[PDB]
Amino acid sequence: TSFGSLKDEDRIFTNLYGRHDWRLKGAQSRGDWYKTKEILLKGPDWILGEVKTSGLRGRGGAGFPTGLKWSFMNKPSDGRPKYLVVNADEGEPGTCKDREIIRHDPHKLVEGCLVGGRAMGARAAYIYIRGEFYNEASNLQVAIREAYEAGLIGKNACGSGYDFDVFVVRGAGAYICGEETALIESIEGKQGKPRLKPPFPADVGVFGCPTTVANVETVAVSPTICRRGGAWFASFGRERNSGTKLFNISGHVNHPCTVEEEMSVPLKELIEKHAGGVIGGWDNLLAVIPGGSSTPLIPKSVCETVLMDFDALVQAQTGLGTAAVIVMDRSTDIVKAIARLIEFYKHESCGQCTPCREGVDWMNKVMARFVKGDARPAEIDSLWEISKQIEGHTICALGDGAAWPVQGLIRHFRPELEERMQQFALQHQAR
Amino acid sequence: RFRGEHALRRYPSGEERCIACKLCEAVCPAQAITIEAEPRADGSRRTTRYDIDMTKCIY
Amino acid sequence: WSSTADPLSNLVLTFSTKEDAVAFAEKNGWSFDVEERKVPKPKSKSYGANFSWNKRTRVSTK
Amino acid sequence: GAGGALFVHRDTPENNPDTPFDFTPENYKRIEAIVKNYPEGHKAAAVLPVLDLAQRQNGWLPISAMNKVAEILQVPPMRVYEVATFYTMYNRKPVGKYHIQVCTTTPCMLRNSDSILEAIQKKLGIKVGETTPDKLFTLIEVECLGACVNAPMVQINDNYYEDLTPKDIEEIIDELKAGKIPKPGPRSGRFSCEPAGGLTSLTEPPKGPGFGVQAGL
Amino acid sequence: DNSTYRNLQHHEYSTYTFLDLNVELSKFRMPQPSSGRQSPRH
Amino acid sequence: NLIEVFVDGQSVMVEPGTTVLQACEKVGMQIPRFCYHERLSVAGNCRMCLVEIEKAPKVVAACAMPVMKGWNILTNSEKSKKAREGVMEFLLANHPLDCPICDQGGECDLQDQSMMFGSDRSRFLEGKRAVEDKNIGPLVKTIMTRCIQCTRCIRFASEIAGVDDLGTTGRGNDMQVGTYIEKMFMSELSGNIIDICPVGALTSKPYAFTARPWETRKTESIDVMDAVGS
Ligand SMILES: Cc1cc2nc3c(=O)[nH]c(=O)nc-3n(C[C@H](O)[C@H](O)[C@H](O)COP(=O)(O)O)c2cc1C
Ligand code: SF4
Ligand code: SF4
Ligand code: SF4
Ligand code: SF4
Ligand code: FES
Ligand code: FES
Ligand SMILES: [Mg+2]
Repeated sequence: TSFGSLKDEDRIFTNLYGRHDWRLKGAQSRGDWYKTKEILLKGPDWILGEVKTSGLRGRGGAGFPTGLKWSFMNKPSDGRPKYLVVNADEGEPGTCKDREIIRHDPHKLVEGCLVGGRAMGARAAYIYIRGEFYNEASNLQVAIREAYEAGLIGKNACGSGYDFDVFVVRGAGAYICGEETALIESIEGKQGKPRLKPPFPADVGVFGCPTTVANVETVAVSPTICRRGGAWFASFGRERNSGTKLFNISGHVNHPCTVEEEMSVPLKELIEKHAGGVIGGWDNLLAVIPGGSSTPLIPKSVCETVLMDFDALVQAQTGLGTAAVIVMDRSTDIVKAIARLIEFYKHESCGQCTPCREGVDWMNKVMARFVKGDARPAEIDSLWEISKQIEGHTICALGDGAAWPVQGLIRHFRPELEERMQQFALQHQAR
Repeated sequence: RFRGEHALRRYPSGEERCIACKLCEAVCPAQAITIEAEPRADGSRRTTRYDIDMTKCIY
Repeated sequence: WSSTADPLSNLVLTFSTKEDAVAFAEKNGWSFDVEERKVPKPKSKSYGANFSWNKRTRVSTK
Repeated sequence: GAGGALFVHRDTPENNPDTPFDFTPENYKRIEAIVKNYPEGHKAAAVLPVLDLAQRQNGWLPISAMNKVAEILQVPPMRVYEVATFYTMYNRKPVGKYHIQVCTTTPCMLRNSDSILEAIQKKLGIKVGETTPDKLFTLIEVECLGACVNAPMVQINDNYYEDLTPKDIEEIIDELKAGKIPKPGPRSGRFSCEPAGGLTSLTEPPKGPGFGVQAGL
Repeated sequence: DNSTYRNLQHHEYSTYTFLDLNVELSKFRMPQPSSGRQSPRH
Repeated sequence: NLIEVFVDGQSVMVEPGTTVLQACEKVGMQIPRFCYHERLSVAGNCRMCLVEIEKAPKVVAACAMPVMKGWNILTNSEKSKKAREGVMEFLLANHPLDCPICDQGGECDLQDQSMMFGSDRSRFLEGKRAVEDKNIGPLVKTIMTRCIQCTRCIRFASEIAGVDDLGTTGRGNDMQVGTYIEKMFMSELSGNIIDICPVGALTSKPYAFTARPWETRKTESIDVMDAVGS
């Protein structure tokens, strides 16, 4: 079976590109804020079942069943408040979808927050938006004010008797505060260093209360799933990879953009259709990073026949991640690009725990020596081993994600590294 | 490699090399070395007493 | 140098049990003082207590 | 890449606990509005918004400002110092009137971000971490700013200028130094993240309310 | 009409737009829960 | 009721909420640690105490992971040994070569656990990190190039002594421990940070350079400076 060629009548995120009104009047002109009271009266179990049938997976990196997570938070109350934290710290390089959703579909985001809060029995929803997105945060606040004035959220939300608050928390610059436990720590006015698990956020979250952290895209697609079916959402995509997805195609491509497509569209077709293809044509392709910095890269051979899907990319020794497709053509320094990614991880490391802190600095130094050839061929395996020592021995997943691009570079472009080292040795021995 | 009479060396600038680390005192088989140290006037880690009993040393 | 006149200044003996040590001391005739072994008491540790909703165990830093 | 900024404080006449700083009455109203976004008994959660407000009022964060925030929120000044030194958007040193931040990560590096940086350096005659003699412009490099598809891009006082070329960034700098406020957004004729050639999706009018609503819902 | 950028309201914001909106939203909120103590250090 | 856990296949009954480290302690095995102190809170950031559960693909932090029913804790497994070697490699990669001029010397946990649980060789071919030394009074001498960022002094300061003038400033590999200002950590319980620091970063200033741990003779007496009788 073939996937892709999504129809505008089925694309969830209308008003993308900001060609229409993003206010409450415009959002209500589309399907937003329709029978929300009826959904709330249907209640938590109905919403959870609908999400589980739709088979939605986490859209902000690691893809876990959102139905399972929200059911985890669906435990009975114990005398403590309940919070839904919506992650909007779009710090992963290559990713712009959350920015587009916040800037052009803020009422969709707010309705999704209300629906998720009803599903989880949450009194409040804190939308943690990164501090660079000042205008996006202001648009979100204006949309929240319009919703409150219209009575859609607040006390007796949508005329359903459910009391729900929506606060917007602007963070500072911290790709680590992008993480869920670091998100929780920064909301509490602390440094923003990830916690250990257990306790899980669904058990002890922000302020020590049960919280559920969900991505902006996930919460935004929740109310459309509720109003529509979820058999429909499951129909779009593969068997265990259902729904639509926002892809940010960027890099050495003709028409970099953000688009919405199905969950199993082949990478080559997506690049050739929605981006105009590589600048020098498909024969000029060198490598593609399909999920932002965290996911490894794949060469042209793998990209020739590969599906932009969770399992399809996992089978290719990669990951879907945030569906950020960075394209590199033949006329690029792949070693320098990976060194720049590792330098990014060095700057954004929170420094709490020894493996990531020390090892990421060490890998940055080794890569910086690699890009100029000032190394030996025996250091490639040493770099592989130290990257394997960082992965799985850290508190959070930033350390794991700082080793995967290195592993991908070593796995697919070892001849380039060896050639550069040999060239440097010849250049220096001529003195 | 000949092992004869002992000596305490200096850096080319004239500073004494010994830093009162007491590794020689720890490793001496015959316990011939007695070292006592304290911070110097300039704050360096230097010895005030460094004795070797050459009748106890086994060279 | 530091001098001494006590033959038994550096003498330390190792025993597996208090009863063995006391038996040795008694048969060799020296007086002895026995000190009971001190073991740390078990302590309840929890990482989740660092983020209590209403208790004072919440930490201000990490 | 060395950061170049220390994380220890040496008292100076321009930066010491006796430096005068106190919030305006309007900012005190804003503080009391921010404080009640969090449960009672958790006032320490407002450290980041209050510190950001202090920075927005004063232009940067003197140690007196940090102490004032700590006093207002009844939190330890060491905790405030931890937050301030941890988060990079807080200026613990005076900056220029316009704080240019050029993104240099890989998605922006694949496009000519180095050309943008070089054009800014030549236009202003300053290095990559210095300030203009007239205290008007400061230039730094930063990591991904969330506008990768519109690379290369810079941020100048919470405004994104995207799809930049050396000519465009020079024009923006000229407009800033003249006195005008340039319009933020792409400079390549695009309005937003849409593909440059034309809309490959969302070409038809959106469907109205209740298009494919479930039978029961 | 699908050819004009309608998100043009953001070429007017100032330094205190976000916090002023937050002040305006203060009226519509609901009473915050309490931990029973004024501070973790109390 | 007590739950049954297994350490290297040996059964042991522990109360629910007991950590892997405490279960191994009950069976008599002391797991390596740097940031864990039983008198302080659980931090779990040095990552030295990682152990392998028999069926778990991922190693767990022994100092913070509560035991579940029927867990087999493989303390001396290949994964555990490799985890310890990696963590020790990172620590000694950034540490300075100050052992002979260091008061910690022969009573250093970094040295002992490096000799017992780490490798015997170094793969670090880069430059090291040097950190400016802070001043916190006349009692404690700080040489912060030797710090391993275990945050014991921070947790002790706040929790035990009620003084919140210690913390971490900055982030990444440039993370530093200090007051961020010229402030003296003067308290009636200051030398205990000298005791709990596993490395020579915090050392006694009156005791500086005078002796080495192996020379000294230990006499067990009591204290007469106050009526507590320490
Ligand atoms: C915008 C955003 C940024 C994230 N950044 C990070 C990060 O830096 N490190 C990390 O380990 N996880 C990161 N995550 C993943 C979170 O830890 C967590 O998995 C996610 O927020 C949960 O959302 P989901 O249920 O929709 O997947 C990020 C997630 C989002 C949405
Ligand atoms: S892995 Fe890195 S970013 Fe994550 S907790 Fe450890 S030091 Fe912080
Ligand atoms: S104490 Fe002994 S081993 Fe140490 S520096 Fe002095 S002479 Fe050398
Ligand atoms: S702290 Fe330990 S490992 Fe470091 S210099 Fe001192 S004795 Fe050596
Ligand atoms: S100074 Fe010592 S106790 Fe404090 S964090 Fe560093 S190593 Fe730990
Ligand atoms: S890489 Fe520059 S905006 Fe993301
Ligand atoms: S002792 Fe457990 S991570 Fe430090
Ligand atoms: Mg010490």
